Amino acid sequence: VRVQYLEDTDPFACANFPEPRRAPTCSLDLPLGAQIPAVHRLLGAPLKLEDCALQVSPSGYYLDTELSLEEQREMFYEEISKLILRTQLSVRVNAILEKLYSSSGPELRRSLFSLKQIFQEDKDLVPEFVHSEGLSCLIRVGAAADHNYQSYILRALGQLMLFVDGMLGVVAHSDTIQWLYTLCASLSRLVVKTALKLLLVFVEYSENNAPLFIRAVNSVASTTGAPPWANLVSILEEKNGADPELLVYTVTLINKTLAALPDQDSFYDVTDALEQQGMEALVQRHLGTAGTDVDLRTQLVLYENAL
Amino acid sequence: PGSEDENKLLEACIFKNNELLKNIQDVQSQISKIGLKDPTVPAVKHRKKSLIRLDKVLDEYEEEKRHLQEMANSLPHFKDGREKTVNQQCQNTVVLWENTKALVTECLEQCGRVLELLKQYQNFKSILTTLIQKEESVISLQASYMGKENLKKRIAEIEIVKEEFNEHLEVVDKINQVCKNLQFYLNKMKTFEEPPFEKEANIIVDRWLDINEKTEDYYENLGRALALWD
Repeated sequence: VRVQYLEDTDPFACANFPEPRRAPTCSLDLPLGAQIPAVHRLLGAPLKLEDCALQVSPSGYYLDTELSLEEQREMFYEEISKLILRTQLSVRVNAILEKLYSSSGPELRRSLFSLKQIFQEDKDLVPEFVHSEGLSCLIRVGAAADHNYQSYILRALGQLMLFVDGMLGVVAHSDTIQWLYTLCASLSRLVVKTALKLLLVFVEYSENNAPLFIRAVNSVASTTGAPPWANLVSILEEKNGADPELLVYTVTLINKTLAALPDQDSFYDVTDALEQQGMEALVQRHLGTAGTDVDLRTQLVLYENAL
Repeated sequence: PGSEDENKLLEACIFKNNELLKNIQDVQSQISKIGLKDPTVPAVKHRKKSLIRLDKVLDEYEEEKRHLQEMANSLPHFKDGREKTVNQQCQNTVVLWENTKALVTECLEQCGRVLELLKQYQNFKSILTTLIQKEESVISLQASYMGKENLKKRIAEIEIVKEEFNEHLEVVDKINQVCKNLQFYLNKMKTFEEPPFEKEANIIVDRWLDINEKTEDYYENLGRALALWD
């Protein structure tokens, strides 16, 4: 009901406390663009007029510089009938994308590690991020970095996909899914585990994106010169050694990709492409040895029952 | 009353106002010159010991301020109207006192919160660096130069270590926030050649990541070596 600032110009260095402690008062105003400078000087805030916006106190809604009377009708609740000036989400995600595209070494590492927290504790940043090719940024750094940089990028990305808007952003971004399949060939077992379970939440969120996944694998197979699905079955052939765990993730993924697809004609397409590469020899060979763990065995018979 | 006694009262009011006003101005000059030696608990509470001395000084002037307001609201009414100007200066001096007292309260408030945050910083840093030193000193043989039972034994140890790392990851987030807030409240007190707790945040985060990445590489090497013993 009263006004206050929060200095959030550097999203990698947000102070948490809004100042002033005892809020200065202003109560009415009805266009907002022309009215924001009065309050920006009322507060004398170290925030660039320009790139500023206003967020409602309890709810977090960011006002459109329109009408108070139309945002009214959008949303306050009953209390009015008886507020923070900060930087635009646009400007903050620009500083994020800037840092990621322009730094290296230790700064870069720190920043990617912080992305998880930044997105976790300001949820509304994730849509604007998707709007600014933030996914193109993440991949276009990750496809050229070592497995540690990649595992931070993947933690950030999993955070994004916990939110509906981030999930939709990856559903739009084909390069993301392609990168995750490429990552199933990583020499880092951590990176592979992570990529796989992100691919799992991706195919479990919806069903329409089972085809999106199958196409990403086909697209990378075509660019790279390899047969489609070589990364999954390569994980299946435990060439790094035993990994019951990774095997269970890989087989459950291929299962629910099959079970969520209406084309029996595309399903026979993909299951041919993969028994070609040795799938059935692997399935029987694992189904025999009693060292097979129950989780895994359950899922391999799911595969066979499909066949 | 009388024009002589009226002017002698008016002049006494001017005298007390000038005297009180410069005493308050002196207190506020002293406030601005306090500063802060270092971002340490000893330095911060030396700053606060000084703010509290000055708080008591303003307190000793409260009763003079209050007698002054008395005189101003009881001043004689001259045809000239000069009583009105002196009353306005007196009201100014009173507002000055209220403002100086509010300043001291704000400095004392930010001292209090910096002190809570410095406490939290040292508790979190102890937790983290003792975890990091614990893993950092334990031996790590080459996985290539280890027997099968020793690989199994070390792998089990490295899962315990990893799970504790996962648990204190929240503490890493908390200390990053504590350092961020410490910068904010600390810039209010002094201008720092280099940002005060930004170096510290980066150093602790860097150590944490180094030991996590090192331990994860060691884990995957232990597994690959174990695979050769069938």
